[PDB]
Parts: sequence; C-alpha cells; structure tokens
Amino acid sequence: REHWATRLGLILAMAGNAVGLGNFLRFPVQAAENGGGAFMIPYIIAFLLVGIPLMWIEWAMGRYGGAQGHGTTPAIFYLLWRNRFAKILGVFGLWIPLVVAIYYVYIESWTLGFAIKFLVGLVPPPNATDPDSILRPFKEFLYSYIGVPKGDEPILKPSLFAYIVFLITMFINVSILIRGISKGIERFAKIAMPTLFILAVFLVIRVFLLETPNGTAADGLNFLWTPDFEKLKDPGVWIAAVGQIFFTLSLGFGAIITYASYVRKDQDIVLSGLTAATLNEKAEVILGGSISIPAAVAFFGVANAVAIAKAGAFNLGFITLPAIFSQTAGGTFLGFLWFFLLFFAGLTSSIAIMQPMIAFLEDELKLSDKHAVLWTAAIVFFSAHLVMFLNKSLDEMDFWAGTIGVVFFGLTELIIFFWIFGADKAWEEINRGGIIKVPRIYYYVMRYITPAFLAVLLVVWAREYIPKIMEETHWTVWITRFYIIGLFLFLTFLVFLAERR
Ligand SMILES: CCCCCCCCO[C@@H]1O[C@H](CO)[C@@H](O)[C@H](O)[C@H]1O
Ligand SMILES: CCCCCCCCO[C@@H]1O[C@H](CO)[C@@H](O)[C@H](O)[C@H]1O
Ligand code: NA
Ligand code: NA
Repeated sequence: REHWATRLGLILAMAGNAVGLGNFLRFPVQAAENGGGAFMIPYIIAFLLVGIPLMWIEWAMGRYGGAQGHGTTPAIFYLLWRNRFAKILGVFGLWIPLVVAIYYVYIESWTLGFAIKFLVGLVPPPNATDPDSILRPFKEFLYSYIGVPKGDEPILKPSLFAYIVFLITMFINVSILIRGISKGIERFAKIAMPTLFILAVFLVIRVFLLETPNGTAADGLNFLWTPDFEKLKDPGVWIAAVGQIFFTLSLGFGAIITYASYVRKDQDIVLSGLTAATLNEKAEVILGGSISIPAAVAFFGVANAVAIAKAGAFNLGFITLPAIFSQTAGGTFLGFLWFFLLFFAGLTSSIAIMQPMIAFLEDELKLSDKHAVLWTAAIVFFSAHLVMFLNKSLDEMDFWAGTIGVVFFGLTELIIFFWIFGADKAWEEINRGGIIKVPRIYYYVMRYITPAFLAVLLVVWAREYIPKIMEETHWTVWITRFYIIGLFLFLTFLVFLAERR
C-alpha cells in the first residue's frame, strides 16, 4: 500500500483536504447570515464536541482500514461491523464525496476562470459612487460566466470559456491524483499550502487597510467576534454552525478516512489529526473570516453586508469582494490573488474528495491507479453537466450530500465505530501510536455527547425545516434527485461486484 512519505506532507495534505472553498466562501456567508459573534459560540462548541472528536475517529478508521488494504468505508464499515448493511451504509462514504465533487470542482473552475480574467484585465468607475453602479457589472460578469437564466426556463448557458476552464480544472485535478499519494497529492500539498497561506495573509492585510465613510475593516471583526447569546437558543444557528464544521473539516465525506488509510499502521494520528483540524480552523476564522466580512462591512456597513451575505452563497466572494477591490489601486490584481487563493484552496480539497472513489477502484476492483483516476474523473466530468446546465441542481446536491449527507454519515460512522465495533477498542485504535493521547474526557463525548448532539440536531432539522423544501420546489429538483439516486445504486452495484470478485 502507498503511504505518505513525511509527517509534514501528511499534515499539509490533510490540511489542504480541509482548508478549501469552505473556509473562504462558505464560512463568511454562514457567519454573516447569523450575526457574526452570535454564530461563533455554537461554532466553537460544535468544533469541540463534533469536529475534533469525529476528526480523530475518521483518522482512526482510515488507518485501521488501510492496515488491511481498504481506505473506503464500504469495506472499513464491514471490517468494523461484519453485516451486509454495513457495506450499504458504507456506500455513502463513496456517494457523498462523489456528489460533492460533481459541483465542488465546477465552482473550483470558476475561481480559475475568474483568476485568469482578473489577471488579464478582462473584467468589468469610482466617479460614480452609487453602490449598484459598482456591483451590477460584477453581478453580470458572474451571471454571464455561469449562464444564470434570464427567462422563464430553468436552464443555464455557461460561457464557452467557463466550459473550457472546467475541462482544464479537471485536467489539473487528474494531473495531481494520477501521480498517487506520495508523489502526487503530498507533493502538491507542500507547495499549495504555503502559497495558500501567503496569499491569504497578504489579502488580509490589504483588506485591513480599507476604510470608507461607512466603516472600516475593524468594524467587520468586531461584528464577527462580538459574542451574542440571543441566538444561542436558536436551532437554526446551531444547525448552521454544525453543518459548517462538518463541511470545513471534510467530515462525513469519507475523504479524511481515505487519506488516513495511507498513514502507516503505528504512526500517530492524535496530534496529526488535531494539527490538521486546528490548521483549518485558523485558516477559517482568522484568514477566511478577516477578508470578506471586513471588506464588505467597511464599504457597505454591517446591515448591508449581512444583506449581501443573505443574498446568496456566491454573492460575497464572486461579486461583492471583486467589486470592492475594483475601487482599489491594483484591485483587479488583488481580485486575481483572491481567486487564485480560492483555486488552490478548492483544488487541494477537490483532489481529496475524489480520492475516495479512486481508492475504491484500486482497493476493491483492483484497478490500476491510472485507470482508477481516469474513470473517476470521467464520472465526475460527465455528471457535472447536470450542475453546469440545470439551474439549482448545484443546490440540490449540496443539500443532500454536502449538508444532510455529511451529518447523517458522521453519526453513522461514529455509531459503527464507537458503539457496534466497541467504544473501548475504538478508543484503543485512536490512541495507538499517538504522540499525545486523546483527553480522556473526549471518550465520553465521543460515546454519548457527540451522537446525542448530532441525533437531536438531525430531527429538529428533518421535522421542521426540510418538509418545507420537500413539498414546493420546482419539478427540476427531481432530475437531480433522480440522477444522484442512480449514482448511489451504481456505487452499490460496484460494491456488489467487488464483494464477489
Ligand atoms: C459528454 C458529451 C455529452 C454531453 C453534452 C454537453 C457538451 C456540450 O457542451 C457545450 O458545447 C458548446 C460548444 O460551443 C459550448 O459553448 C458550451 O458552453 C458547452 O456547455
Ligand atoms: C484559458 C483557455 C481559454 C481558451 C478558450 C477561449 C474561448 C473564448 O472565446 C470568446 O468568444 C469569442 C471567440 O469565439 C470572442 O468574444 C473571444 O475570442 C472570446 O471572449
Ligand atoms: Na475547511
Ligand atoms: Na483544499
């Protein structure tokens, strides 16, 4: 079995796994939408009660599985619980990361496309000071890029350039993964993560120097870091915080598990896992949280920044922020650095959520690494055409896989590992070879708190918010639901072919 060559490489690979578009696009929107500081107390608590414990669990299961030649959950789940149902629930460890990849890589290609056009200057005056005169040209620049529908039809007509940039983006993803763990993912991580950190820090400093009559970047930080306990009784804020923690740490994706399956059997995962987890949180709340919010707050104020955030998941990062930069000397180049930052962030994550299906084809169907990557890329490239042309197919998959799916799977893997497999032997697996030991308090959190917190969260979620979306959507949501259900059954069938091999 291939293994990471260095501890540093492993941590940066796993840090590049987590540090992605979630840190710089999702977290700002989630935080701004929920009162900044009002959002971070749940966020901090969710990290300590969900994020950290599940991080260790996923490392442990991956390492455990890798030791026996299996880095994906269909097999690992069966190793932890020899029941045919374990293999079927294990399929979600392939389905979630594949479905998330189908639209993640596309949004990743936007950041590359934008970056190219901002670098070359093919982008949309301060003499005009009315705001909408500055934001509309960037709204239209994005809407024309991805082809937002103008008429009654729910169809997207993405640019030719966007389509081509998508092809290039997958070619880049394949270029890395086709070289393996050590010489591929690990080598790119050691380059991308330094670059990512330097770009983010530079952007943070340029943003902190933004000042306008409606505020400063400082007002954005005090809005983000001013505690508030009015909404700590609000279910929506807790479910947003826990959803964000799952997504940003790549938990419930099966991706952490697959990476960890390439860690040597007796090599530490306790400190390593905690380091990658904490590195992502620093990149999230200090870098991600100090670019978009302070910029929008400084230029528009908090009320209008909160409105912008509520406007959409891409309004802030793809429209508002470049619009703000455009009012700065060299702002188009600053835009380039922002989207280049976003690209390396997403690319380091997209390669990680595609390797689960790659490792399944290598480990269970015994495909060569080369063919495993190409077939995986073809599956993602083809399926992405749903996301590229059907309006809001992106949202439907991000909901079932990237929001409901991750949480459901996170609770499933915990139950399999810590209840059925055995809390005491799971605890042994986590700490075996640990440089440090997991705080013994966390044994009880992982066994009783984390599952209760996720279980309670999923019912107040499933029987309150989702009946709304499950009843009055446009019929085209069924197209995406139909397709990703077919995907699940296709993967179930490969698991069936792998069991009988
Ligand atoms: C995988 C092949 C079948 C899927 C059909 C989608 C391929 C069509 O792709 C389309 O081709 C056009 C050519 O000008 C481009 O302008 C469009 O942006 C592109 O989306
Ligand atoms: C980074 C690689 C991008 C190569 C694809 C460029 C295709 C963009 O083609 C676009 O449409 C028309 C040409 O038919 C013209 O408006 C411009 O050449 C161009 O903006
Ligand atoms: Na992240
Ligand atoms: Na990443």
